Amino acid sequence: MLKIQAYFNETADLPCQFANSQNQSLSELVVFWQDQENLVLNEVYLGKEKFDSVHSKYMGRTSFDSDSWTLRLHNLQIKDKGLYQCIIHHKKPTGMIRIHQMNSELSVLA
Amino acid sequence: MLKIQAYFNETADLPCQFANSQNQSLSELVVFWQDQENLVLNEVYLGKEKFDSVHSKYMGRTSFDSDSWTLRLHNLQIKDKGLYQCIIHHKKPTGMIRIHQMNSELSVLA
Amino acid sequence: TICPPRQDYRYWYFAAELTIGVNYDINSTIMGECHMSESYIDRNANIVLTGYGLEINMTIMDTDQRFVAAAEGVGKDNKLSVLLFTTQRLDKVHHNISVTITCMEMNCGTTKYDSDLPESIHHKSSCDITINGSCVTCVNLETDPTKINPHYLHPKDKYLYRNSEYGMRGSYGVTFMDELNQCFLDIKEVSYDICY
Amino acid sequence: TICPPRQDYRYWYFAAELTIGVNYDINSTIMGECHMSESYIDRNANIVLTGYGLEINMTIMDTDQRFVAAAEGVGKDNKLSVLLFTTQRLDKVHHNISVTITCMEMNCGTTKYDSDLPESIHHKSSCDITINGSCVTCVNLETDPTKINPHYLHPKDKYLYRNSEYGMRGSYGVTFMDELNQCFLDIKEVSYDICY
Ligand SMILES: *[C@@H]1O[C@H](CO)[C@@H](O)[C@H](O)[C@H]1NC(C)=O
Ligand SMILES: *[C@@H]1O[C@H](CO)[C@@H](O)[C@H](O)[C@H]1NC(C)=O
Ligand SMILES: *[C@@H]1O[C@H](CO)[C@@H](O)[C@H](O)[C@H]1NC(C)=O
Ligand SMILES: *[C@@H]1O[C@H](CO)[C@@H](O)[C@H](O)[C@H]1NC(C)=O
Repeated sequence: MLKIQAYFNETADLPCQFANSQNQSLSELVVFWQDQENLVLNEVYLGKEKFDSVHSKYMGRTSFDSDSWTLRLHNLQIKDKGLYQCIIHHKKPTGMIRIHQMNSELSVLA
Repeated sequence: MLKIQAYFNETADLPCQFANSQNQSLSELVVFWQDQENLVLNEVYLGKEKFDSVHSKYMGRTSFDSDSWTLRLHNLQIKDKGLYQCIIHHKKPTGMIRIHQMNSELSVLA
Repeated sequence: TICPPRQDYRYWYFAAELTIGVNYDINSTIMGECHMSESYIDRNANIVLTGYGLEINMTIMDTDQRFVAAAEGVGKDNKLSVLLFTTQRLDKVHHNISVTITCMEMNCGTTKYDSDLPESIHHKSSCDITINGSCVTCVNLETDPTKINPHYLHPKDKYLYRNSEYGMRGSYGVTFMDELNQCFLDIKEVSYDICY
Repeated sequence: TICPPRQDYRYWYFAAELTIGVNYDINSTIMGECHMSESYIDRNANIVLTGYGLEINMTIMDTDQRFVAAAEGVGKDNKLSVLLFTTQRLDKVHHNISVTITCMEMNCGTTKYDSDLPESIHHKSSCDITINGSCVTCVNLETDPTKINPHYLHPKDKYLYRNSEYGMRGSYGVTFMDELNQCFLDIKEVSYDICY
């Protein structure tokens, strides 16, 4: 329900609008942003960024913001149009339960 | 039961003799006149003439009269001989019920 | 003239037709879908035939006729045409009719229509229609038809008759969508498998 | 709209899917392994289907739907995908769901998980998951899917519908291993033999 359009080779922002009804902290939650091929983009494991699986193409090009919960991606391409997802997990002692998911779509001038 | 004969390329009149036992108004009733191929000729939706489906050949050629409930058709042709029907519908909130139908036939000199 | 025979199976047929326009999806005839039950015992003719997704329950009051057989087919744009073959006509009195269409698949529900159709084509007979469900967009009933009722004129042994006097045909109709008059035409890919 | 028909076998289908990621070994579909039992009597829909090594017991509260059928297949990396076909949708209310996965071969045990999944994708419905045993590594449940649910679109006679409104889909998930999101993808060597 959130479509983003960007001018040619412009910068892109992917938010996923977590309500946070319980007022939890980033240290008890993990966040994944993934593309339509399921390859990961970025990860905040217990609050510290991890880059153990980001594909080289996405390495470094992405940045995170704490208060805004938004992923800032640079260097757009015509072939980078597609869908992206913000899968949020709550890391309880027993397991991880998915407590948020928000689909977004981005396209480029052609 | 009503056959109409007209001289070569003469004008034609199609009535359908609605008894109107309940003494209703044209605003609560709709009327269609159709040919033997099921293509519509004219339509009085809630009393206002509508021309959203009349085939171009019949556009403008037909005229309506209120008191007489008769359709006046101009520009007869040898190939326009056939059957015609006067379907009257009563547009209640629930739906439309057909409360009159009259078949007529017209032929031209040959 | 007074009596009908009350036989097992009739070699002599007649006609009366109707068509139901439903919104859920029907592709083609299934060759064995229909199943009908007929009765006359009460002095009133009756036939309940269950088919593609709805059961049609038709009854004629003061009839002197009994439904010999029926046929059912599906055409274009989700229409369902049922022909009904009655024994033989002894008199011209323009009977009343009662038809209930109950949706048994994909739109079940309680009653949504309980009015009567005036039929002022001659203004002598009235039909009462009751629809259970929401699987109806058009209903047309032609009594004493003059069209070519016979499907594959004619079955191997039976003989079939059809009215040819305009003064006896009647048309009852009710539509909920917009201007669907002449809800369907007979001679098409209609297969018309016998209703049993 | 009020009622469902309560028929024998349904020509009209729908969809809702889920996938269980188990650690013991499964190679390929066996063509006749699954066996399912359905019920509606209590006002709540229910389906218990026993398959490759676990029985899945799913229940929908205040449903107006009944599970017509199901299908089950096995993919790559020991995943088990079960599609569930329900009759038809009468309303949009976002029912709750209760699913219990009981391991019946190679890792039996007593209860190891009894929490509830919030599903804040819209944050209207909650699913309660109970797992007996240790033969689970991922659980995903997609309600009102928009993907291509139909396996071999479509079985010989049945008709199948699938939701196309994003506002109604829901996703419930729980994982014990590390970052197994999107636990499996549909169109693969998945055979999808009918579940009966
Ligand atoms: C058919 O309708 C009549 C009245 O219209 C009713 O008495 C009868 O029970 C109906 N038949 C069935 C099988 O429901
Ligand atoms: C009987 O003859 C009539 C006309 O010759 C024909 O319409 C009908 O099909 C025949 N029936 C049989 C059983 O031969
Ligand atoms: C399925 O689960 C329900 C409650 O979740 C339970 O009452 C029922 O007995 C279970 N069915 C079986 C076959 O165990
Ligand atoms: C019915 O037709 C639809 C579309 O034409 C098709 O998707 C479906 O498979 C058909 N079903 C049968 C039994 O022919």
